[PDB]
Amino acid sequence: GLFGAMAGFIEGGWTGMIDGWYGYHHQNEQGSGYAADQKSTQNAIDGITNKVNSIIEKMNTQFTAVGKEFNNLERRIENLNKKVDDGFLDVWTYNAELLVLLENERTLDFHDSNVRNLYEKVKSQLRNNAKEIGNGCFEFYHKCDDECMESVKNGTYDYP
Amino acid sequence: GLFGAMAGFIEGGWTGMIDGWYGYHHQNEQGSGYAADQKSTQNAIDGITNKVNSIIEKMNTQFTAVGKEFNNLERRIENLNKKVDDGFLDVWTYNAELLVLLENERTLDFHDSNVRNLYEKVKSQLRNNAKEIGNGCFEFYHKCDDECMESVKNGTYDYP
Amino acid sequence: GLFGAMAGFIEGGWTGMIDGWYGYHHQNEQGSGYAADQKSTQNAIDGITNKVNSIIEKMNTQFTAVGKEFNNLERRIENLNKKVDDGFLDVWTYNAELLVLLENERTLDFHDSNVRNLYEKVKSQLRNNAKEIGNGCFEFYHKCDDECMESVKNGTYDYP
Amino acid sequence: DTICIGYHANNSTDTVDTVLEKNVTVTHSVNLLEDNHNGKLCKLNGIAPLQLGKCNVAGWLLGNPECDLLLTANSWSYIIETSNSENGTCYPGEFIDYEELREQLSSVSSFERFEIFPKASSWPNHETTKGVTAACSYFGASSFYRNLLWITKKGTSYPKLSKSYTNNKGKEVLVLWGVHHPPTTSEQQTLYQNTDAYVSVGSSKYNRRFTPEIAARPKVRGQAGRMNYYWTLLDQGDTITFEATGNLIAPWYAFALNKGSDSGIITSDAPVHNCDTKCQTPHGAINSTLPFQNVHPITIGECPKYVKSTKLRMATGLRNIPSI
Amino acid sequence: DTICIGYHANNSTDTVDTVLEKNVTVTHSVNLLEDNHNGKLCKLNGIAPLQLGKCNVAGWLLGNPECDLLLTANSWSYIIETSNSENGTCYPGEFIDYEELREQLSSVSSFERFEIFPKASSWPNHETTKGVTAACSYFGASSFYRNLLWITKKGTSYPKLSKSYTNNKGKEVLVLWGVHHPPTTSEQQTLYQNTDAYVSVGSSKYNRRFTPEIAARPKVRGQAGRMNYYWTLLDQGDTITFEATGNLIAPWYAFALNKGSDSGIITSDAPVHNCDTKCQTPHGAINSTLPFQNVHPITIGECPKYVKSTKLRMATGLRNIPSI
Amino acid sequence: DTICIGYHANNSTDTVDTVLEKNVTVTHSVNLLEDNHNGKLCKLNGIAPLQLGKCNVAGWLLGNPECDLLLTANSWSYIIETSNSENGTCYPGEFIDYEELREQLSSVSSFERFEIFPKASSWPNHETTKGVTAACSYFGASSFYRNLLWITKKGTSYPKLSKSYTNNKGKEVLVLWGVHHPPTTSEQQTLYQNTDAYVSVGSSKYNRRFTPEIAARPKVRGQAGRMNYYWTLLDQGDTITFEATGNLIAPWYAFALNKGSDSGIITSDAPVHNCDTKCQTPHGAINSTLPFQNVHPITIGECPKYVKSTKLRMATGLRNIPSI
Ligand SMILES: CC(=O)N[C@@H]1[C@@H](O[C@@H]2O[C@H](CO)[C@H](O)[C@H](O[C@]3(C(=O)O)C[C@H](O)[C@@H](NC(C)=O)[C@H]([C@H](O)[C@H](O)CO)O3)[C@H]2O)[C@H](O)[C@@H](CO)O[C@H]1O
Ligand SMILES: CC(=O)N[C@@H]1[C@@H](O[C@@H]2O[C@H](CO)[C@H](O)[C@H](O[C@]3(C(=O)O)C[C@H](O)[C@@H](NC(C)=O)[C@H]([C@H](O)[C@H](O)CO)O3)[C@H]2O)[C@H](O)[C@@H](CO)O[C@H]1O
Ligand SMILES: CC(=O)N[C@@H]1[C@@H](O[C@@H]2O[C@H](CO)[C@H](O)[C@H](O[C@]3(C(=O)O)C[C@H](O)[C@@H](NC(C)=O)[C@H]([C@H](O)[C@H](O)CO)O3)[C@H]2O)[C@H](O)[C@@H](CO)O[C@H]1O
Ligand SMILES: *[C@H]1O[C@H](CO)[C@@H](O[C@H]2O[C@H](CO)[C@@H](O)[C@H](O)[C@H]2NC(C)=O)[C@H](O)[C@H]1NC(C)=O
Ligand SMILES: *[C@H]1O[C@H](CO)[C@@H](O[C@H]2O[C@H](CO)[C@@H](O)[C@H](O)[C@H]2NC(C)=O)[C@H](O)[C@H]1NC(C)=O
Ligand SMILES: *[C@H]1O[C@H](CO)[C@@H](O[C@H]2O[C@H](CO)[C@@H](O)[C@H](O)[C@H]2NC(C)=O)[C@H](O)[C@H]1NC(C)=O
Ligand SMILES: *[C@@H]1O[C@H](CO)[C@@H](O)[C@H](O)[C@H]1NC(C)=O
Ligand SMILES: *[C@@H]1O[C@H](CO)[C@@H](O)[C@H](O)[C@H]1NC(C)=O
Ligand SMILES: *[C@@H]1O[C@H](CO)[C@@H](O)[C@H](O)[C@H]1NC(C)=O
Ligand SMILES: *[C@@H]1O[C@H](CO)[C@@H](O)[C@H](O)[C@H]1NC(C)=O
Ligand SMILES: *[C@@H]1O[C@H](CO)[C@@H](O)[C@H](O)[C@H]1NC(C)=O
Ligand SMILES: *[C@@H]1O[C@H](CO)[C@@H](O)[C@H](O)[C@H]1NC(C)=O
Repeated sequence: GLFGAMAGFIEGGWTGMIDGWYGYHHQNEQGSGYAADQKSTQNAIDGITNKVNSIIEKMNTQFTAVGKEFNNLERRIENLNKKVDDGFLDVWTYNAELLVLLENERTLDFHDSNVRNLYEKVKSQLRNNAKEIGNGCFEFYHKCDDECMESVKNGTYDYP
Repeated sequence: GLFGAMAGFIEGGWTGMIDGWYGYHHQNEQGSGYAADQKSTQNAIDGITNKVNSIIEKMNTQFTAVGKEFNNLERRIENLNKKVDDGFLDVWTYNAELLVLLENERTLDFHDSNVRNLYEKVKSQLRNNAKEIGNGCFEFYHKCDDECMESVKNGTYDYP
Repeated sequence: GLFGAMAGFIEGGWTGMIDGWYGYHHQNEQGSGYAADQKSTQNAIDGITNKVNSIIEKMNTQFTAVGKEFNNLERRIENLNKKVDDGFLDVWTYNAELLVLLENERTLDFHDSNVRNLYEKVKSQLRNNAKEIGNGCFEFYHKCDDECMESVKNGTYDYP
Repeated sequence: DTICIGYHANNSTDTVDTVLEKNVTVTHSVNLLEDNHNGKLCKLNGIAPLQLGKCNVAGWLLGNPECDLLLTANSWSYIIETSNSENGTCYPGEFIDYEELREQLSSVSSFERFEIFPKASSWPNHETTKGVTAACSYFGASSFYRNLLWITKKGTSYPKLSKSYTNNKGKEVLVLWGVHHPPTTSEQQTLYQNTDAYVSVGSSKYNRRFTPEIAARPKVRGQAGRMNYYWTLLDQGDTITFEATGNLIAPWYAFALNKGSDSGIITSDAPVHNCDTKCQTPHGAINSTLPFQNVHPITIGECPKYVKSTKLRMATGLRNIPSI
Repeated sequence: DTICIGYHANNSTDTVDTVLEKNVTVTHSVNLLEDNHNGKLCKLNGIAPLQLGKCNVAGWLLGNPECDLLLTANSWSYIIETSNSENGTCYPGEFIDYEELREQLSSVSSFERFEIFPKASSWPNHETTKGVTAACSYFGASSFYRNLLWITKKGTSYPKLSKSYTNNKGKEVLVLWGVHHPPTTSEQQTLYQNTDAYVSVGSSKYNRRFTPEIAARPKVRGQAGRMNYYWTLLDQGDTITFEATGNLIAPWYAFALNKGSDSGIITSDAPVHNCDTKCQTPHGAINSTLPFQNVHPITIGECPKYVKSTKLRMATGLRNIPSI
Repeated sequence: DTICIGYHANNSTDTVDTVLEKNVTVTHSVNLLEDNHNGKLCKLNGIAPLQLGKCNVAGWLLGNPECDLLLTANSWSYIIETSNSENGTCYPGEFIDYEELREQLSSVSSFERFEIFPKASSWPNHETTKGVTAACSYFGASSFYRNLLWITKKGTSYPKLSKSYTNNKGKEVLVLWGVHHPPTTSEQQTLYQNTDAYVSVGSSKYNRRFTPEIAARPKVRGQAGRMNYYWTLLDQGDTITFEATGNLIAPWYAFALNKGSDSGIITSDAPVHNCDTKCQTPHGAINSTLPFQNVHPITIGECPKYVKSTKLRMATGLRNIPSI
């Protein structure tokens, strides 16, 4: 996306990873599997949660009754009332419409950014002890058993 | 910019490249020239196109006649009508004004992001078979004829 | 943040650096200290300055008197007037509220982006003549006296 | 040995739109557009509405014969007229400031109907038994409104009447009345004798003095005559005074109402059920959780802002790109 | 051998503004601010407007002598007054609910001018040939409106007149009339005999009954007298009835109009040409393609929202940094 | 030897909110919400306001006895009523189009009070010394408004009066007057003889003709009588004419005002001081620098848009993460 991870250098997602939004998939001589990075997932959750809440909760509303009722000799103020309604009903339409369009773009980018920062987080630890296969993967130049795999996940990977 | 490519690590643009927004300029023993990366250019086109359309098309408009006509003893509702007009005429002014300011920023960043992802796309393929001259260029440690140059452009560059 | 520098790979800030927003802290055999990168700081200042000004100055205002005064037999147009006031007073509330929320996010990201581009700026120059300690620091594989330290700051670092 | 950092994907087909691309399939979304109702007229904040059915506001308050069930009317948060609300001013005329009264009585807290000027008692020296019209027919028989009383001439003498009511109800009192307008200057006498008759309503906040406006005019639903209906809210402790040499359709029953705020009049044929809601529309109640709604421009309560859109889905998860 | 990835640049000097920096030169931009018109009054959606020129709305409808060309008026989508629209109520008085009538007649579909009460025919026993004034002078000669008829006293007798028209036009009918108000109680008789004269208009939707309001007052464009103009829309099948002992400026011609919606009255001296438009302003037509406009706050149709800005240029291409 | 690129941090505790996280401590912020005033009623753009104190608009203009200090009133940009503004129409009645006059006189540039119809001079053959009431008591003694004059019957004869004023002030003139309405038809004579009295005001822009509306009604602050107050703005060169057989509360003093635009009426008990402001509210003046304000929905001038929020702090610096 804006950060080139989703549908970017890491094209396609994992049906397999079912415990989070972003995460990993290791493969060593012991076996394989998916594991969502719990922190970045939890955080992204909290933020999007907070974002939705804001968009919803920031909406103020006064108790009111829109309709008005004017007679055949109050056409002018009827049209005025009409102007006010179509007026606000046109403001909120352009807003709701764009607010979503613009925010959706943001949210997608947010996720993309999160994936790229996670990728970059690992690529950091490993460094030379792994080769980058431009598909979102790293191939350890060494043996990395499950304790080792866990190591890199919880950010405690050794001498790089 | 926000991604440091435009007027960043790749300061200045190419008058020469006339078939796209982002692209390349190779220089080997056979000759030189500019060539816009067709995909990223086409996509950016589509998105900006879609963005403009949205900003324009999302604008709803009811058939209406603003003016009202009140007599010397309807000053209050005249002022009310005035309040409504200046009211909406003040909302759309702050919006149109900021919507553009904020969106323009976005669009520029979008392009900048596109350039950086293209740069990063190449820097990926080449890797060790080229040295990065911090100006948006790569100097192959080997000979790269036109087939080779094409190779890296269509993303099919060999053993890195 | 969105760029992973603040509270990211460069967790925590410097109370010590008191002459700017982004900058450096060198440590060689001659002594140590903080020094804000003057350009990126000045620029960020200008932009945020310009951003605030825009948000403030783009606000148009017609000289007006909100209140209206209607009698017990003008309840309908009184309610209409009420509708208009609560109407605009509800639009500006949702806007002011979100405009800030959304812009604040942007500003933070802006700074984060600035830090990451500065980091990346250095990491560029040094390259092999320094090792990256994933905490926003570089450890020169060589001796870098004050002239050398200055060198990398004013972007004129030698043979990498 | 290898490790890959990637992202989630599922069988979601929800799609959202972005400034750059239309219809993007995402793993998880959220709707911000209320577009469904319960097709029921609910209670707006604890208190139920007032149904009028075949009757309309003017008919209800005036005492039209077809509105007998509305004689108990109590409390209510908003009024409901239907596509059948047609029994109103059975006797032709103009209801002064009708829309205004309609709006001011949309929401009432306390509302009692009392007999301000008792028929059998007041109006001595005046005829109070012939005041009936075929326009306001009750079960074939000729009748008249139940809150107003048509005072006519006593034999061959209609003397000056002058009665007054003073509000000691400890709350506003809606006083409704009427002034009758014969078509001829001949009828003006056969009914109220005095050709130069008049009617006058006094209060520490009212002073208009009417006279009959005889004029030839088309017969409406029966009569060529006309009756203008008037109303006024008599403050606590104030005293309204009526006096007239003819043409007065005197108040019989008035209402000791107690309004606090104001809502409105929903007009729909949707069923009224014992449900509740913060937002009510003509098609049914809306949910006030989301920030926008497209169920109806006309609403009552704390409602989502009405918008012309049909889809405002916000992305929460990421781009959905499965396929294993 | 080297390859560089870079970006486009050209000779563009378009500049846009961003939250961070003002006036940024970009390769390609798009304008979202309509700020130019065609200085012409066009047709609003197929149908052309109605020009009044020297006449104004009141003058056109009343039948002022200077508005002879407006006697054909047909169809129209919006009305156009000019800075010369001054021939209106040549005879002083007040045009009741004028603004209201102006707005209600902004857009008409069908509109025929017929003779509701034929001069030579109706009004027997009454003078219908002296009803002329120097205030409404037609080519030096004293004249009067062409749709109204000034009925005066027959010799030394002005008896009660009572004529009625019933709308069988299969569409609304605009009925305009007037009530004359002499300055003296002496003129009230020299013209309508009966000092206690009156006028009354009946309908199944109208019942006001006027009386002349004699009072000393300043002479306006000629007379110290005054004429209030009244109007009303007579529904299909309804019957309006006029009757008066004097002071009535009876309807002569009425209009069988057919309005659907409502637009407004543009007031400008811009040339009317056979162009079309979805949005029309006083300075000329606007283009309804962009979302905003600064041509004029007052518009008619589906128009771009009016804004105080002068520049809303949106970037589409990138920062322009050439120099080879 | 090492170098690190990092970011600023300080002792700031300012917090802002972002779409993703609430209360984020930043190094430097900016407030965009005006939420404090100077609890003073200042001058709105150079010109000071008009204080009425114990008097209210109707009382000030009519000439109520308790408003002697307001007889100098000059210039002003907006009017100020207080919670004590109660001395108004000391004599019961209805002030026609009061709200309207209030709004139209909110901002005046030039305003002179002159004697349009001098008491001792005009009104010959009429009583001009008994026109006093206990309702408008000045220091225990019975008085009356100072700008109006209560003309009564001369001995046992109240002949037709007919005086007229022509505006040669070179600017509008506010002409206020009244029509008295006795409760009885007995008082109508004991005061103005002629039972069928009337009053008529003529102008090239006014022609209503009143008659007294006698009717029994509750005594208010003293009298059972009633006085309707009327006003009108007489254009330059126009001539207003009064004539009446009784019941006229003739103009004594009028005002040669000169209004340009319109502001409003602030109603507060805040102290008026010699400060200035572009935006004024009931609680005090606001600062028009920021784009939003929550001091008060009701304001006058070029004010920040009123919002329900309590905190609109914008981040300018970065996330504050100190600790060395
Ligand atoms: C069969 C038929 O149509 N009736 C004929 C009689 O017509 C009468 O005409 C008068 C008009 O002068 C009224 O409309 C009469 O109707 C009532 C009504 O409202 O129903 C009768 C009511 O009793 C009367 N109310 C009163 C005051 O008691 C009411 C009022 O008078 C008017 O509303 C006042 O405006 O009128 C209607 O019956 C006709 O008079 C008779 C001649 O012998 O022939 C009948 O066939
Ligand atoms: C030279 C001159 O000014 N004329 C003198 C006569 O003045 C007459 O004064 C009366 C007022 O009583 C009218 O204004 C006369 O004007 C007309 C008018 O409107 O033009 C004449 C019309 O014919 C008449 N319309 C009718 C009813 O037929 C019209 C109406 O009467 C009024 O509008 C009703 O309000 O008035 C005007 O000519 C003066 O009477 C005469 C004395 O001998 O001397 C003339 O010089
Ligand atoms: C002690 C007491 O209450 N007074 C008794 C007299 O009452 C009089 O009743 C009349 C009503 O007919 C008026 O209200 C009298 O009050 C005034 C007033 O306004 O104060 C007196 C004014 O002088 C008079 N103004 C004029 C025209 O000069 C005013 C007007 O008449 C009315 O406002 C017109 O509507 O009324 C009030 O004093 C009572 O008449 C007397 C019998 O002998 O006994 C008194 O005790
Ligand atoms: C109240 O309203 C009803 C209609 O809603 C009146 O009845 C009308 O409808 C009849 C058919 O149902 C038609 O024949 C008439 O147009 C009309 N009156 C008749 C003859 O029934 C009904 O009369 C009204 N009743 C009262 C007292 O208001
Ligand atoms: C209609 O309007 C015109 C003006 O628009 C009237 O003429 C006026 O203008 C004259 C100069 O052109 C001035 O002398 C007058 O103020 C006035 N009347 C005269 C004397 O021409 C014209 O009279 C009006 N005609 C009708 C019948 O309405
Ligand atoms: C003007 O207003 C004052 C009150 O604001 C009038 O006085 C009233 O208040 C009195 C107590 O202060 C009460 O006793 C009364 O309700 C009332 N009148 C009396 C008896 O003082 C005052 O009379 C008014 N004066 C004028 C001429 O308008
Ligand atoms: C989608 O997948 C979930 C996973 O458990 C399953 O529960 C659900 O039935 C599926 N529905 C669809 C859209 O096929
Ligand atoms: C998405 O595809 C197109 C828009 O490009 C539209 O016609 C279609 O109805 C949309 N369908 C969805 C996902 O609602
Ligand atoms: C800009 O360059 C284009 C390139 O062909 C040329 O057509 C045009 O005339 C030039 N115009 C300007 C702005 O000089
Ligand atoms: C751009 O430069 C300044 C704003 O900083 C302004 O005065 C000038 O008019 C602008 N010119 C353009 C590109 O419109
Ligand atoms: C914050 O630090 C500055 C640094 O000089 C100092 O001036 C100020 O007093 C301090 N205030 C607080 C918030 O402790
Ligand atoms: C911040 O913390 C919470 C919001 O999560 C709130 O209750 C508290 O009042 C806020 N305090 C500040 C910084 O205003």
